[PDB]
Amino acid sequence: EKKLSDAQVALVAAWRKYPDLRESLEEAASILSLIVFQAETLSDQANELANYIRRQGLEEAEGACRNIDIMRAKWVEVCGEVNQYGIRVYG
Amino acid sequence: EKKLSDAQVALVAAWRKYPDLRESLEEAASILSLIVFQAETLSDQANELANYIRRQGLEEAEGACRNIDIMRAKWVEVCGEVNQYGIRVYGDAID
Repeated sequence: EKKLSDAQVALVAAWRKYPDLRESLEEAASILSLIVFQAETLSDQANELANYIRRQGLEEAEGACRNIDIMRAKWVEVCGEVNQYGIRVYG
Repeated sequence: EKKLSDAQVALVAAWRKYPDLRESLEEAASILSLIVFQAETLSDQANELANYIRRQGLEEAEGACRNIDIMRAKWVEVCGEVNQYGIRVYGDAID
């Protein structure tokens, strides 16, 4: 039941309490954001490749395509999703 | 520039200095770790999709395979690569 937002809360809470931690934990926060962004870029790319494969009727890769769907749903549980207003929302 | 290990080390450094942060920041560290694990699991699946495409000779989607290679390379720049002994290694220490 752990979420991306939980980690983000903890990081800012930490250096607001202890300002000497600002430089290192804002950096960690930026690295976490970078990681999430890169992951979601590759995930979308994988999803679109999987969609293409399905449309081509290539049943040999059907297990793989199904795995991409399962993994994408699991990701949204932890990291939510960004809507059209640029807000990251959770279930 | 700055790597996954930098973030990892920063979390630990912080609660070693301020023990009262250990609960919140250990949790954060485990979330970071989970996110990296799920990303890398999906990445490996994406890589095998591309492998399948290329084995079939399906050139229509070759651009997607090149895209996946580029993104995996960029990921490894930041997050390194876990070797067969489960050690995450970076840069020229890979392969």
